[PDB]
Amino acid sequence: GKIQDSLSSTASALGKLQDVVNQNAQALNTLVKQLSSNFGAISSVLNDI
Amino acid sequence: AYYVGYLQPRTFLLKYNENGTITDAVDCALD
Amino acid sequence: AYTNSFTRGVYYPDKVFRSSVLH
Amino acid sequence: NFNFNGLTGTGVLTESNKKFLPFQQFGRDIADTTDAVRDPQTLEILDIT
Amino acid sequence: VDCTMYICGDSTECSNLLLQYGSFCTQLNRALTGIAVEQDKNTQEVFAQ
Ligand SMILES: *[C@@H]1O[C@H](CO)[C@@H](O)[C@H](O)[C@H]1NC(C)=O
Ligand SMILES: *[C@@H]1O[C@H](CO)[C@@H](O)[C@H](O)[C@H]1NC(C)=O
Ligand SMILES: *[C@@H]1O[C@H](CO)[C@@H](O)[C@H](O)[C@H]1NC(C)=O
Repeated sequence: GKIQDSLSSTASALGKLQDVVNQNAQALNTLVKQLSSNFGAISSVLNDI
Repeated sequence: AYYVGYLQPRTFLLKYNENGTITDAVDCALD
Repeated sequence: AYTNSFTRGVYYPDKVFRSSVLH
Repeated sequence: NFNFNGLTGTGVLTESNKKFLPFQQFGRDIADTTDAVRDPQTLEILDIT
Repeated sequence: VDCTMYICGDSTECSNLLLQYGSFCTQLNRALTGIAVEQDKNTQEVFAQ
């Protein structure tokens, strides 16, 4: 019952999994955000060029 | 009884909402 | 005379639409 | 294969559930691509997928 | 490791050409701060048991 209580209120205990999920979803976002950078070009979008 | 102020270069964070209107922002160099 | 510039010094900086994102 | 004011690209187009502000043209994503345009001779707004 | 002053060193126009490369060293801090808490997490988990 104590386990059931501690899980039924607090979500901090899931940090081991949660940090992994965050680490991945953050990596995807930074990768995708790199498409917005010019890299020494006239434009960060290819199709304009 | 009018007011007046001056704009200056600032990095700002803009929160577009569901409708696409700004609702709140943060002046990045304030504190 | 002086008053406090609270938060209404803000505007859309460009003509580019965005929704539900902090940019 | 669409073209709007010089913006090329491919994909499919549909009606917009998104309400639109009467001074913009372009919906841009996080991923720096165009999801929403307006016809430059018709005030209907299209979604780009 | 600091990002900017390693690349340029307290100089303006060199740093302006850095930010057009997007967000390289932003994740490099979060990589290195990520391992920074890690040995702190290691030292915590190796003695104070
Ligand atoms: C934004 O759209 C929602 C539709 O769910 C609407 O209820 C709300 O009033 C809209 N906001 C404004 C400022 O009109
Ligand atoms: C404005 O704030 C500045 C510094 O905080 C000060 O110079 C000025 O006198 C303030 N306003 C008033 C009414 O004094
Ligand atoms: C341009 O196209 C619009 C369609 O929205 C029409 O109303 C207008 O008369 C046209 N102008 C011309 C053909 O000069």
